[PDB]
Amino acid sequence: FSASYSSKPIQTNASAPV
Amino acid sequence: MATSGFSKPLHYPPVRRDETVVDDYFGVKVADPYRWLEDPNSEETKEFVDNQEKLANSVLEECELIDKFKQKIIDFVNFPRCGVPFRRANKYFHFYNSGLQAQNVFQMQDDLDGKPEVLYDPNLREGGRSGLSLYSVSEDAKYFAFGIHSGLTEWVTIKILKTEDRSYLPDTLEWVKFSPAIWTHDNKGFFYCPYPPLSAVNQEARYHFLGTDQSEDILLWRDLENPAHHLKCQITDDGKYFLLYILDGCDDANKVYCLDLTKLPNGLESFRSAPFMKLIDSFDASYTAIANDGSVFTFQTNKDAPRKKLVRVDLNNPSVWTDLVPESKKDLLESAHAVNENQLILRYLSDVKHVLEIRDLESGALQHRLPIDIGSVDGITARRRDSVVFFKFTSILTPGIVYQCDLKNDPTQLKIFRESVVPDFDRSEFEVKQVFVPSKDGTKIPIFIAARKGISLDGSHPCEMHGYGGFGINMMPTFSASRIVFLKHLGGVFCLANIRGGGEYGEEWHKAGFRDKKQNVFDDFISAAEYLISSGYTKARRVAIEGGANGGLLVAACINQRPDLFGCAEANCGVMDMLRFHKFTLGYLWTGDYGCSDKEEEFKWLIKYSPIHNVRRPWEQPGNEETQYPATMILTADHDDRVVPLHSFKLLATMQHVLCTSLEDSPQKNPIIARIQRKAAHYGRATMTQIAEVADRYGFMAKALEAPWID
Repeated sequence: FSASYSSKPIQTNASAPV
Repeated sequence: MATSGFSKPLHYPPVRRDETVVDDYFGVKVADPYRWLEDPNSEETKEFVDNQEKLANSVLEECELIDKFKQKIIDFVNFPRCGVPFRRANKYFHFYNSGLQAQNVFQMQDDLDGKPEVLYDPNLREGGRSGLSLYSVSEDAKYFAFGIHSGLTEWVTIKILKTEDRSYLPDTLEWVKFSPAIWTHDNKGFFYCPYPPLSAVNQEARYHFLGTDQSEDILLWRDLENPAHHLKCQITDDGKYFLLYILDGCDDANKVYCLDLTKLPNGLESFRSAPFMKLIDSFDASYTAIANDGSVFTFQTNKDAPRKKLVRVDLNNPSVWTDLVPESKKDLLESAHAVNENQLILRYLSDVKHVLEIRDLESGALQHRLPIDIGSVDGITARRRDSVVFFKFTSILTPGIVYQCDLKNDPTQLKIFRESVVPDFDRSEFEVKQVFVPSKDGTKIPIFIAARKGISLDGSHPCEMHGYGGFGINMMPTFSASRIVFLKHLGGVFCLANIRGGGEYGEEWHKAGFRDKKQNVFDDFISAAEYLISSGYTKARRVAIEGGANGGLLVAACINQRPDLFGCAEANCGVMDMLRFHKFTLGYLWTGDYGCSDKEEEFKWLIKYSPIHNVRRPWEQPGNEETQYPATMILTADHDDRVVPLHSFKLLATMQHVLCTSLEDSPQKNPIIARIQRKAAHYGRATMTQIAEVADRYGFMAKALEAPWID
């Protein structure tokens, strides 16, 4: 499995739902 | 009960204007006095960052709730989190965090309730600055391929460990960004998609044999005539076909090339571009392979189907495509997964709520329908051979459930496999509802509203609204610990607005908020704020808006257009120069959604909302003499390679100039600052680093909205 939405201008396997 | 707001006088630092930089765009002259900020290495740009950091620190020092927010966020996120497990051979794998680890740890088990063994712990490398983005386990479960960052660039190095003893293989694969590692069923190696050695152009598809140097990897595909085409790949569950997807830009459209691995005389060594069957050789539509039975493939597609559908085609008769599951007239088919040998799990989005359907793979017939509560289902990773499907559910008030659905033995039951619990939080005191509000053109905009149960709709509550609005991205009401602090300890109302440009109602929803219609996105967001005010949740000046990247653009355009509606604005790594975004790093991939200023028709759309070109003093408009910009925080990492920080810096300089430093006694009293994270990239910040950012953000918002702490 590898990173989704990779081309798009978007932020956010995050360590924590801060 | 209002508190005191910002009152200390602000010392805005001097920022030089280059008055000679003027560009002509089709007869329109556009000045760019902060052009020099586009060079991150100059002493002047470094000084600008130092000066803005100093200003931001002085303002944040007056936000006395930052420490309270920080400790409460820490307390609310301090709970163990188990990711969705996936199976290889007879081993299970998942991510785990005991609650406050910098990054998630990758674990392996012999059974679902057996002792977990740590396979890779990112916390041991560079204090857990970065976590894992690429993780891939071989079919026999003997090898684990994973991506590590070296420094602050987006470039990843792939390493491989043996799961038996955690020993590293010597193999190292460089010049990877977002490539998967797709294993062949012989366990001899994997496909991956690197870039050539020294920009990210001319991406290749390669095969790496275990035990060899990268220089020996087999070339399968490249296209020097189309350097900007990028690649994704996949192997079928039977191991027989390698699928290469070719994409152009950000559009949801791709080619599909199919390579039959069983027909190769001496396996992949036979190629020491390969002869692909070019099933789809245009960019007309999206296609994702779901299953195959020999040469008969099942695809998800948006071809003549803005809400998507499942279709079937035989590679031996590739002109004849047949609907398996027709396009719904109302609901988006978000994803589909073949499971339990002969079934499909379909994830539909129905008015921004998930619905899972179990269907027969051969006939497409509906067997069971499972509506999901407000929130999000994701991470369905089960493969065709697996009889048990796992997935994750999260919501504004639900931190995380891993559900299990055993399709063989109990297919209608979602069983709780793991359940996260927020410490010292009573879910039953709060509620989340969905309402539909009119935009300017009448269009129904769904919003989610979260608040304490039984609040009076008297306009007194601080309100935070979040949106994105672009790129077909679906904004789901997922769990955030900081949001719970806002609801509980600031008496907040939280709103998530599903504006156009997203994908929530399919491709027509996306297209109604892109290119010439990008302004619809901002109108939708504004309309949602107007609803929250008219209905009595809040008032203008007690509304905070927040968004990141394309959502940072959303925030900046809305405060330019309607500064009177907002009390606080927080734009994280926003795209702020819409005339020049295409010139930096991967910004050129976004011209599909935005257009490009090199074409006159598109320049004309862009100039009307480009944030750095639309900063105007609101108090100079008649009847608006009491209006100022909201207190504004522009957040960015100093080395964001996705959205270069020059965007943020140029907006900050422009706002400070137009509103504050170009006048001797400005009506603009609300602070305009940047929070610049030092030594940070775009990708996933460590737990405590992220908490520090979010605490700063909420402390600033509390002070800007004059909202007291409760507790």
